[PDB]
Formats: sequence, C-alpha cells, structure tokens
Amino acid sequence: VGMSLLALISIFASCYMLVAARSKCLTPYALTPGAAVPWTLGILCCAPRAHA
Amino acid sequence: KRERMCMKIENDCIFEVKHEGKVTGYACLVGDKVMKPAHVKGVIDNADLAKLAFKKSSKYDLECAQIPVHMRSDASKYTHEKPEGHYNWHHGAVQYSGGRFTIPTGAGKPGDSGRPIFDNKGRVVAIVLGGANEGSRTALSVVTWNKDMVTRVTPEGSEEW
Amino acid sequence: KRERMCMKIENDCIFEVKHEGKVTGYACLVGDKVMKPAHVKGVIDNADLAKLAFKKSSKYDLECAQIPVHMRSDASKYTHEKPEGHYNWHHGAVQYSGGRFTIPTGAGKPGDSGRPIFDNKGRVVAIVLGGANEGSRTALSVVTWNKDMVTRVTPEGSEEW
Repeated sequence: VGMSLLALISIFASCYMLVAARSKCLTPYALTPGAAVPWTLGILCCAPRAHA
Repeated sequence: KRERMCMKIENDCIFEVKHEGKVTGYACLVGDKVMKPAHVKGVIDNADLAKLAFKKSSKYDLECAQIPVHMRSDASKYTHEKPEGHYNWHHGAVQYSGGRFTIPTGAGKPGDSGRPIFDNKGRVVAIVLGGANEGSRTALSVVTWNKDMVTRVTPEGSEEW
Repeated sequence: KRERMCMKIENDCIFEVKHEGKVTGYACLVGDKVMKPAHVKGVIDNADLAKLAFKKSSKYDLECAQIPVHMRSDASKYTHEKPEGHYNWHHGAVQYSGGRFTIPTGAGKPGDSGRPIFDNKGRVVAIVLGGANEGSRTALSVVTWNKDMVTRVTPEGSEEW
C-alpha cells in the first residue's frame, strides 16, 4: 500500500505540473487577438482545437 | 471631434465594476477580448459579462474573457504601433516618450484602473493599471501590446489603483 | 458608376438556382471557372452549366466547374489582395477591417449565398456564404483567396444562408 500510494502521488504531481507548464506557456496568447502558431499548437495541445 | 469619438467609443466599450456598493474599476471591450485588472476585485456590472469564464494571468495583472457574439460589434479596434508623442485618455492627454507613459497632471485616482488609452485614430493602445508619482509627474504602470505579446510595463514606486 | 459596373458584371456573372419552385442560391463565373456554394442544393439555370462535372469540397463549402470556352469571354476578373477598407456588394457596401467582412446594414437573409463581392476596379474579392447576427450588424462567413490557395472564414454563430 505504501509503495502504491507513493507511485500515485508521483504520477499525479507530475501530470499536474505538466498541465501547469502548459497553461503558463500558453497564457499570453489568450490575452491578444492573435494566432496560435500551429508549430506551438501541434507540440502543445490546447482546448481550442480549431477556433483561434 | 477626437474627444467626441473617444467619448462614444468609451461609452460603448466601458462598463463599471461593482463591489460592496462601490466602483472598483472599469472593464473595456477591445477587439475580441474583455479585459479587467486582476488586482481590482469585484464583479462586472453586466449579466452577460458576469457569467463568462475569465482566464487570469497574475504575472500580467490581467483577467481576459471572450465576449458573447451579440456584443462583438460594440468593441473598439486595436493597434500594436507606438510612435513617440502624445495620446488621448479619459482625463485629457498622455505623453509617450522613451517607452514611458506620463500623466502631465497627476490627476489619476485609485479605482480608475481599466480605462483605455486611445490612439490619435481612436484605436486602443493600452489599459492603465496604476501611476507612480515622480516629482510633479505620474509615470504610468500600464499593460501594452507587442506584435503578439502582452507586456506589463511598471515604473519604480508604482501604486496599484 | 462603380455601382453600375458592379451591377452589370453581376448581370453577366450571376445565374439563378431553382429548387422546389423557390430560389436557393447563385453560381458565379470567375476567371475560367464557375463556382457555387456547396451547402445549398439546386440546379443551375443553364443547360451547358448543368451538365458540367462539379468538383465538390465540403471543408471549403464550395463547388467548382470548368467552364465551356464560349463563355470564357464573359468572365469576371479575380484578385488576391484585400486592402483594408470598403468594397462593393449587390446590397450596398461591405467593410473589411481586422480580417473580417461586416455588413453595416445588417439586413442579411437566407438564399443570397453566392453573390460576388467586388473590388473598387470591378475585380472580385470574395463570395458571400453565410451571416451571423452581430447585433445591429452581420458578420460574414465568406470564401476568399490567398496567392494560390482558397480559405474560408466563419465567425462564431454564423449560419449558412
């Protein structure tokens, strides 16, 4: 149980911190009426799949 | 003429923010984004703008949202060019020199955050956050735009209005 | 003058599309090819054109056909440049600002899809497909042209006419 719980903590923390990195990298583009730079979009997926 | 255009554009593109029965700031409609100073606490005085999802960026001190369609026509048009000189504002004129926006008069008061700065064409250039009192002048801690990057310029001693 | 040449070029490059006894759209001949809205259904009011094989594209919402040579002399002139400002239309003037086409009047109706939009010199710039009720205005979902590619712009909330 201890090893399993530590493994779950590791995986959740890592995935959450990737999500935070995603939002921080993509945050300035949601404050301008600009393009998403498909080079960034393809590597880094976002909620807007096609719009904006 | 320019003052009249600024006045109607502001009236069609500015809404006050209500908190505890007192105004805390203004929310403006530029292009396709509603902006609000993050440090300003309150709720926008509009039912449609009340329920929108707001995306916050504290390192930029700004909260941005997407306008409902029936209001996208009531938004000012923007620009990314900042030639040296002077520009319009709700309290008169502002001086853009050396990458610094200066209030000649120091007439800003707390709670005026969120009022747009206008171009000589009536286009929006920047949204004020606060002022720093240097001598008799007031440098502007303000949020402006690059080609596609938002930049929050802030002088030393600035106070969040 | 400009309106008159716009109207007569429309007379020479617009054909009615009938279905169940009512009008549905229009097919316009540009360059060396006829182009029709793909979303609308009907038949072209011409025996020569109705027999042509229409290359279909649903992602562009367009249908194309290669014209017979004997209407090549009745061909409008195309362009890829879209300078900021105003353009002609069968119901008045259209405004191109910030990458979007808008109708100042806001009188858009279904069944007018396929009406060309003209340039100042009578060249065609784009083709109306649908409209979104942008309050007192209507924003256009329109198929336009790059240097060698086709593009479609569809504002949120736009519905096909």
